[PDB]
Amino acid sequence: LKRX
Amino acid sequence: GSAADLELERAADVKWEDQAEISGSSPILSITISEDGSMSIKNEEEEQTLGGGGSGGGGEFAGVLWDVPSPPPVGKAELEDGAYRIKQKGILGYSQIGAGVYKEGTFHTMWHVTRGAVLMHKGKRIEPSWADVKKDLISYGGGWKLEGEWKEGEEVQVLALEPGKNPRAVQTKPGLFKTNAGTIGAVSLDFSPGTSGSPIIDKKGKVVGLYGNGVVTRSGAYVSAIAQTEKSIEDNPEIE
Repeated sequence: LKRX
Repeated sequence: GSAADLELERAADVKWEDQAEISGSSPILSITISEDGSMSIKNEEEEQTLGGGGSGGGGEFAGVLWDVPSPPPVGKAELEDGAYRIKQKGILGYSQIGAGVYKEGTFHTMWHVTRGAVLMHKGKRIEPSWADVKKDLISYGGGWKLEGEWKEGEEVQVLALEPGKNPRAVQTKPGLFKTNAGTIGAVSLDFSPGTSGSPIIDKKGKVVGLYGNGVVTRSGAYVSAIAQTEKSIEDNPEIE
């Protein structure tokens, strides 16, 4: 859970 | 830093979606290998967008975004059940990775999404049970156990949740890219950067693995390793  | 606010949001189920679109099968690419252990393209991408993007029940637009039904009458653990959009307040602020994979009782996703951070419901905290950098796979609840494993030989689909939209099941046949070691065989897809944690699911709901570690290549295509369930090596006795 943040960028990809 | 981080590991203080990482919230879950269910968006779909870990399963083949009928939005099956043939876009993979991408032939030979050139990717810049970093000391053999790592692999990437030498072009700084930026694309932190998936969760929210519309009034789709799950959201907030302040802290994070959710869809978590852990009830005070008989609950204890967290289980929204299926394919999640996931977003933290950490690292570079409020940003979404997208895909969190929970089937039956086990949450099993990518490592590269983090460096082994804890999870929650915006101010209610739950710890993962496993983190492995080598395969690039993290578990919650216990050791991961499915069955199926995809590799470059059979054709599959990647279940990639779209920003503010439906789970894009993209039909991805085997691909490969040129390497200092000759060539690596992986999932080679011409498409937008698929969500981190995207499960590798067949049309019959078989294999249900994970998309490995990769990059947006050609500044347009998205090519990544193949990650799969070998079943958690529980060599140690589970109790006695």
